Amino acid sequence: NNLETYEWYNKSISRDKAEKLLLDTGKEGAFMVRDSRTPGTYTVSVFTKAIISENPCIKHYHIKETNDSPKRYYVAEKYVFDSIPLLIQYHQYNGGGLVTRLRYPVCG
Amino acid sequence: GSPEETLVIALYDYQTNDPQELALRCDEEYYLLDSSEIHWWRVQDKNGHEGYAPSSYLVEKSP
Repeated sequence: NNLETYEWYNKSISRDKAEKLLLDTGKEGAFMVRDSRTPGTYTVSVFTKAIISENPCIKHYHIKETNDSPKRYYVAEKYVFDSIPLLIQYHQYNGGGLVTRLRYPVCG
Repeated sequence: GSPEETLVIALYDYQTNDPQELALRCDEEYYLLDSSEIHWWRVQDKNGHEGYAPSSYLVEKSP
């Protein structure tokens, strides 16, 4: 899938760089994605200035891969999406199962 | 003292955006029923308000 079109998608970035890069934003909601070696199971790097023990903190919500049809990617046990662009958008607004409903994307 | 279930609290003043989510009153507190989840930790308000509460804004009180 050509995710290079989106912003949250970033393969040229690693976890360490993902955790730091997001830190630069220093904004609550700052969310992004990081390609994974898997054949189809990227990762949603969610950064939200929260937590007391460790702040800031990065939430690595690894899209639950459900090799089914449909049933594929999802992160909330609520609803399942057959694509990442949906899970990323469905959370942009409305409401879902996310510590900090996505509302602020990041880019390189 | 944190035997089987720990307790968490909201750092800021997170507000519920949906019935599913659990409203928090910066200073409130509850218990932990599902810490296995990476997103929400099904907590139970003393009043009886059970809902998905934000793990981030939350943190195990611990001893």
